[PDB]
Amino acid sequence: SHAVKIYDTCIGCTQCVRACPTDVLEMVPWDGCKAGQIASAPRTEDCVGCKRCEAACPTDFLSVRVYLGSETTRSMGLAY
Amino acid sequence: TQPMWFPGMDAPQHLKGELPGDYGFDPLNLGKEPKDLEWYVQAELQHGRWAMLGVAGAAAPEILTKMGISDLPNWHDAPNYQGYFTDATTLFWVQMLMMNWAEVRRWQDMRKPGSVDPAFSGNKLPSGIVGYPGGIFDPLGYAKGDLNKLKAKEIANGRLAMVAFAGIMVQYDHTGVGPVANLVAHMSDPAHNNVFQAKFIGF
Amino acid sequence: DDVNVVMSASNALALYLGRFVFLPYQRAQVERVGMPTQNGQTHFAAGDTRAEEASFITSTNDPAGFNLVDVFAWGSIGHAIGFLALASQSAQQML
Amino acid sequence: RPMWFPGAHLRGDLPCDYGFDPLNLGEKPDNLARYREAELMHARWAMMGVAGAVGVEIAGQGDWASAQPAVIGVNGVLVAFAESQRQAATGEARLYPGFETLKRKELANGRVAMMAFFGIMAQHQADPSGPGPVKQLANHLADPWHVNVCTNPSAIPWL
Amino acid sequence: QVGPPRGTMVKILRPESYWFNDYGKVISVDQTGVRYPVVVRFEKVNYAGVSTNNYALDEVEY
Amino acid sequence: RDVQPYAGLTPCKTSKAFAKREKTELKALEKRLKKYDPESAPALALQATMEKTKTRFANYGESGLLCGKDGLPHLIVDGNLEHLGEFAIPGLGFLYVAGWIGYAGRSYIQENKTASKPTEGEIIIDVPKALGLMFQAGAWPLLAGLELKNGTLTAPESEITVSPR
Ligand code: CLA
Ligand code: CLA
Ligand code: CLA
Ligand SMILES: CC(/C=C/C=C(C)/C=C/[C@@]12O[C@]1(C)C[C@@H](O)CC2(C)C)=C\C=C\C=C(C)\C=C\C=C(C)\C=C\[C@@]12O[C@]1(C)C[C@@H](O)CC2(C)C
Ligand SMILES: CC1=C(/C=C/C(C)=C/C=C/C(C)=C/C=C/C=C(C)/C=C/C=C(C)/C=C/C2=C(C)CCCC2(C)C)C(C)(C)CCC1
Ligand code: SF4
Ligand code: SF4
Repeated sequence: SHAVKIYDTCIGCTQCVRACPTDVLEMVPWDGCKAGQIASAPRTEDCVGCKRCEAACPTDFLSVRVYLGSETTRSMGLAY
Repeated sequence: TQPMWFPGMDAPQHLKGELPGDYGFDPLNLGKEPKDLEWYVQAELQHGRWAMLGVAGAAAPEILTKMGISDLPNWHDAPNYQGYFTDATTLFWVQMLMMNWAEVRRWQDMRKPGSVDPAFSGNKLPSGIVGYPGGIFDPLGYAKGDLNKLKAKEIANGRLAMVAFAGIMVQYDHTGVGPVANLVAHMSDPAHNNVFQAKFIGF
Repeated sequence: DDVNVVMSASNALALYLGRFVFLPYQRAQVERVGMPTQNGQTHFAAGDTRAEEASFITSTNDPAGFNLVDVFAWGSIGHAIGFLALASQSAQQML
Repeated sequence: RPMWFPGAHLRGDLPCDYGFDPLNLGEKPDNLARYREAELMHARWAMMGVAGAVGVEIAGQGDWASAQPAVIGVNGVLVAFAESQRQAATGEARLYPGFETLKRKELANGRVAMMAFFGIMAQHQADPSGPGPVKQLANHLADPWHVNVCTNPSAIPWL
Repeated sequence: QVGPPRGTMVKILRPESYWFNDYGKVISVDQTGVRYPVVVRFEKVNYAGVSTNNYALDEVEY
Repeated sequence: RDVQPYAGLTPCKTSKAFAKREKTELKALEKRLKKYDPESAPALALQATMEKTKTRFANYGESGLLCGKDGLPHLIVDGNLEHLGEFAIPGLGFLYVAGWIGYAGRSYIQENKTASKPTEGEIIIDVPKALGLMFQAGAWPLLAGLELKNGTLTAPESEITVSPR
């Protein structure tokens, strides 16, 4: 599957999570930002790689990054 | 508050007025800082003096030829004229050798009047305002009278002579005859020897 | 014999030149310029066993340590100079 | 302080210094020492070669290039030995084997000789190599207003 | 209070930032010991269209 | 003017191939003309075209052009004094005009950058100020020289955004 990494510049705006079409990302408590929450990618196996999270991340440069890797059935988004 | 080129409006801020010739004329704002302003005051001085000499030396062969007391050539073909002591290029290189020294010394004065004669070690230059050295440069040397008036007179005469020299350069470029010949032709038929008959026969 | 005199003399001359004139400079340069090193260590020190330095290159009774490799280098230079001289001379003679 | 024009890394210790460093090549102190010695050697060779060239040019008339043509070996070995010995020494003592104003005037006259030799090189290239530098000087002494550089059509374009 | 005061122009030092080597107004600095407390506002938008983001104290200069 | 041959190119005025070019074109014009009666407007238009061709070929002859084997003028752009009007003088005119355009643009962009909303004025051009800067850009070479000498032509390295590399 692909690799999704969350970096400490995340402000916890949740937009990456709300943008994910496969429920890869989730918000977890975190003291580093003001909002009090950082994203995470537990279900990385379900990442199709559409990079909607990167498009929806406001922080410059991006706090969420998707690195395309080994392609599985789920990553390829195949109904067959 | 000085006499102004455009009486209705007000002079620009960077033109103080004390300059010998400041009539507030700077529509395209080239003045700006005082530093390049000084580079311009000196440039205007040099252009005025050189063009006064230029107009006088481009007229004098013409006046002498037309009066018939010295059959000299026209200023434009003066370089083309043959009979000089040496080849055009030879005397040109000698000329630029002679001018390199004098003009670099003036540049040193432009940069620093104090910085700038070893030929006669007793002969020096009295200290003066930049662009107006005096001393040996004015053997007449009656500056005990009005000064700023005389400087303004030099500047305005220079400005006129430069306009005149550009005008005649264009006139030969459009008629190909001497400037005084152009002048007398305009006297002869004022309504039919003016600019409308200019044709640009040759550059 | 013209070729033999000019050639042998030239080669020996080059040898002597290497032995005394540029020998201190050459040895100073090989002191200043270390052995070739890859990633900060010599080829042999990095594992290139075939880059083991030879032993005959230091076995010399010369006061100035003019080893066999120095002899071969300067003899090559002398042979190059001599044959250049011969070749040029032949050009100037018959061409 | 004598200078290449009134009112303009360089110090008074360097002999015969006149502030002339537009390119600031001698800015670097290390390179400055090399440049000093470089000039020194250049002017020494230029004094000797000016003296040679005037002699050879005039020698049997002709030019310096005219009397120019295994022959290089003898000069090469001796000069290589002398140059290696000069190099191997230390700075500021490698010059004289065995006062200040004499160095000053030496270096000045040298710079004049270097410039003269460069002029010889340029004139020989520019001219068809017929007349030598001394012969060119004699021609200039004959009719300078009509044999100067601008009459030469090779130095300048447009004849 | 730490970091630049509000309203000052700070030069960005983050290499990856779109506004690297550019100047931006400080909106607020968070004093609760967060990693990137410095909120900097920018006249020009990045490729994402945003005009602001967060920086650390060593990622800004004034 | 009479120009010396250069780079194996004879002057167009004395070139037989140039005369052949003129002749050929004029004959083509005549052929085109022949089908029209002289009273009708195409006949006069074609005669005017023939006149224009003749005076063009004449002007190219007198203007010191060098023609080739093909018979068409060839430009000398190495800087030769006899052919400076080919490239140098129009080159100088272009450099002057293009620098005027660029300096008017630079002046307007720098002046509009001080506005409250610079990007709106970027598309809605302030025509009076624009024209003022345009006519001030007549002395572009001077003002550019001032900017170069004062160091304000070029922004310093630190202010410019660069890649992280
Ligand atoms: C020692 C310096 C020196 C001297 C005395 C000469 C002397 C001469 N040169 Mg040579 N020349 C020199 C340096 C020198 N040159 C240099 C450095 C170059 C390379 C740029 C040339 C390139 C050169 C060419 C291509 C030609 C000459 C020619 C000539 C002759 C006449 C024209 C002339 O001098 O203008 C040329 C002069 C220069 C370009 C000046 C160079 C700058 C010097 C080094 C400054 C110092 C000169 C001197 C000491 C100053 C006082 C002069 C005073 C005695 C009158 C004359 C014999 C011409 C000739 O004989 O054929 C027709 C010729 O065609 N020269
Ligand atoms: C019919 C004639 C003709 C036409 C239609 C064009 C059309 C064009 N030229 Mg060309 N050009 C021509 C003749 C022509 N040129 C001739 C005869 C020359 C010789 C001087 C040139 C030399 C030339 C250069 C060197 C350049 C152009 C460029 C351009 C383009 C933009 C020019 C401009 O003014 O933009 C508006 C002007 C600006 C935005 C200002 C930009 C800077 C300008 C182009 C030059 C000013 C800088 C200064 C003088 C230093 C020049 C350095 C140079 C010598 C290397 C445009 C496609 C430019 C281009 O497209 O390159 C990418 C360019 O760089 N032209
Ligand atoms: C303000 C005007 C302006 C100026 C001064 C420059 C200057 C420059 N540009 Mg830029 N450029 C401009 C406008 C300008 N450009 C515009 C409008 C475009 C979009 C088409 C570009 C697109 C562009 C590219 C793609 C490249 C450059 C490059 C360059 C450089 C090479 C020379 C050149 O212009 O050739 C290029 C010239 C052109 C592409 C012609 C376009 C210029 C037009 C004609 C100007 C339009 C504005 C005009 C003045 C009106 C506005 C003002 C008015 C309201 C008063 C130089 C730094 C090159 C570079 O980086 O070189 C190092 C390069 O690769 N430019
Ligand atoms: C002029 C010259 C070098 C000049 C260098 C200059 C001006 C550098 C100046 C600068 O660095 C400064 C100072 C300041 C910096 O900011 C800028 C610049 C401006 C860059 C060297 C001459 C160098 C001249 C030399 C070395 C002269 C050599 C003469 C020799 C060998 C004799 C040869 C002959 O005898 C033979 C071999 C065979 C015979 O047939 C022929 C003859 C001619 C008789
Ligand atoms: C005993 C002794 C001695 C002596 C010694 C000697 C003398 C030695 C020598 C040695 C030698 C004597 C050596 C040699 C060497 C040589 C060589 C090594 C060669 C080489 C060659 C080459 C390399 C070649 C090349 C070429 C060719 C092939 C052809 C072409 C051309 C050329 C030339 C390039 C003494 C007394 C001192 C001391 C004691 C001891
Ligand atoms: S990753 Fe970008 S979007 Fe997802 S939370 Fe952190 S900042 Fe908001
Ligand atoms: S890539 Fe598509 S799927 Fe993988 S995380 Fe970003 S948004 Fe969710």
